[PDB]
Amino acid sequence: MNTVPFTSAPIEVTIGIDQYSFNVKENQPFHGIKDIPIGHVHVIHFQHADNSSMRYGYWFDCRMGNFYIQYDPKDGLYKMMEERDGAKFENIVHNFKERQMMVSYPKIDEDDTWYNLTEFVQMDKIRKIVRKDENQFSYVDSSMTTVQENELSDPAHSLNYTVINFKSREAIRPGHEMEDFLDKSYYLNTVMLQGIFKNSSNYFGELQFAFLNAMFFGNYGSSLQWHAMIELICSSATVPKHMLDKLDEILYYQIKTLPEQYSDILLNERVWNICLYSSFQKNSLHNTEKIMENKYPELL
Amino acid sequence: GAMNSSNYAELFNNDIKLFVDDTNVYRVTVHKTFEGNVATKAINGCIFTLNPKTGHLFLKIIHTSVWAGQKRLSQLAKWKTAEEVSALVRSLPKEEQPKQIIVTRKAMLDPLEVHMLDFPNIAIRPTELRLPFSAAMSIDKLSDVVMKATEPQMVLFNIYDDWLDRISSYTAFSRLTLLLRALKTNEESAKMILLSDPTITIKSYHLWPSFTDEQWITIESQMRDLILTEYGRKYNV
Ligand SMILES: O=[N+]([O-])c1cc(Cl)ccc1NCCO
Repeated sequence: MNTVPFTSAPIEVTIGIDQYSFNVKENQPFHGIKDIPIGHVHVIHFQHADNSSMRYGYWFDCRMGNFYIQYDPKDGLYKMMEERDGAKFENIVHNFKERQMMVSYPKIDEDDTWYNLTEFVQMDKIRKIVRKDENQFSYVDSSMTTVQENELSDPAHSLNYTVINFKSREAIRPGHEMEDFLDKSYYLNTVMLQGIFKNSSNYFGELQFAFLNAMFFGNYGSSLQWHAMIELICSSATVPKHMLDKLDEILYYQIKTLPEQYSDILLNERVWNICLYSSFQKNSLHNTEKIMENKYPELL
Repeated sequence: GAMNSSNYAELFNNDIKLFVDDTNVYRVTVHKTFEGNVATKAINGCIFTLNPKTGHLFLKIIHTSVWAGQKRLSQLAKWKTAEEVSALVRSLPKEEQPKQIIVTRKAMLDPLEVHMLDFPNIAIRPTELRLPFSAAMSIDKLSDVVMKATEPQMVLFNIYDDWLDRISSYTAFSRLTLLLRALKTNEESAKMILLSDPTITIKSYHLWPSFTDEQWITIESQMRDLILTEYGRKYNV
């Protein structure tokens, strides 16, 4: 179990840690989060009380260094930083734990929710989508645009997701125009899986990261990317059986975790109805289709 | 975006463009089988690709052999149409290629967009006009060449005959659409109107009869009466 020490909490803020969240009042004596499960990536995120504009946060993996949060009154946000002096850090944390100034990561022991939402997500791949190589953690917020959005403006502050575009020369082989547009197996299996992602795990990892940024930051570009990657699989007639079985699980847990009230903006009606009811894979996502129909039958 | 009554004059400017109509690509007769089931027998079709400014018509005859052994023919027809249009652009010199292609049915947008990815600077557009290009097979000389074809074939026509020598392309297109709308609403009456007077003939190198300006006004007036008529006979008014 690891710990993320907060210098202090000078401004009132809702703090997120993975799928959990709690309120901290202005200048409350809050010094961070403890008992964070090792072995998973995590995201610690923020919405100021005074300006719900700009949700922002940090993706991190405690095995990659000692990280702490300190408010910056110039830039006006809670900033993640790395402490290289390991002894200084253990010493700082032990004081705050003895004085019980930390919230505990509240993992119920039956609860695999966070594992099931980050199974394929790896920090090294996150750092390639979010380019800022001087830090081992990755900053994301609501307003960051994706590389493909910038094509349709600051590249340093972009989300460099894999560009997917069904009406592109990459997606469509000369002479197989109809075949490749109505059955995207070539684009999924040869172009994306064999070509770009190398395997299904890296594909699912980006998909899972896209969902999480959409849900936690309301990042519209991430939501576009999540849906594109689902549709590409659902629109492929030929998909390994293990990827379909995993996709069904991945999505099930994403739909299970989505806030009931945010369904209207995070779920694309066309994609979901197509995937579940029209696509080649309409009969292959039993778990996902059952939770969608019982929880969001309006959308369908 | 789409093409409607508000940007109608764009058709007759000096940016090369083509209308594509796919309504006569896949044509069937429906009939009973000996067992009393129903089956279709395809007949030759055509792609109607028309430069509205010049009257140049690129009539791609679709021979029924292109359907042999194929499934979902209504869907293949759209893609076959897109393939042939794309091959036509590719066959034209760069300075003859269209800057826009307007499809008369929205189901053609994606098939043509995909076949034209190599031409990112060619705009593929729908239209809100109800154009009567389906009645192209009521033009006897076009119908004849489609039905006689024993293999795939492209035939070139000028659908305005020699009219541009005397009228503008706006006016030429408005005459064409009035004739086609009439032929679509009552083919027999429309054809009667056009050929009642045997002194006015169709030149061997033309599609429509050799009418004087005055005879065209009379003709045009009769076609309107016919269209208004059938509209009453249809709705009782
Ligand atoms: O070192 N630390 O671990 C650390 C934690 C907290 Cl909560 C505040 C400040 C620091 N370091 C200040 C930079 O020398």
